[PDB]
Amino acid sequence: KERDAVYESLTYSSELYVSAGLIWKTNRNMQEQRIFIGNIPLMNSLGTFIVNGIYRVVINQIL
Amino acid sequence: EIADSINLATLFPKDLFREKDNIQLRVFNYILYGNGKPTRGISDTSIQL
Repeated sequence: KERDAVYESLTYSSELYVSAGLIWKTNRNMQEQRIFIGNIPLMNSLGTFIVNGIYRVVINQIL
Repeated sequence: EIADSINLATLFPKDLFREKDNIQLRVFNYILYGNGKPTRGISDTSIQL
């Protein structure tokens, strides 16, 4: 939970899973598993992120 | 010997008239394994060449 990510100085984040296939033409076997690509930080309704327990805000740039 | 005659009258009734079409079908013969490459046989499964 968000309060946990602050108490333990962790990151409030979500896990990105994708299916990946790996074909070995030596054996012609196609093996597919659900691969865990990594973590994606999640945003609170107040527009803030929790990274290593620190509340962070991404401001807008004009270019 | 691979037959250059693959039976595909099973596809279409072979109409009396055929208009010129932009589309065109093709039959491609495909040797699944390379020249001199091994074909490994898994038990109880047949090898398609």
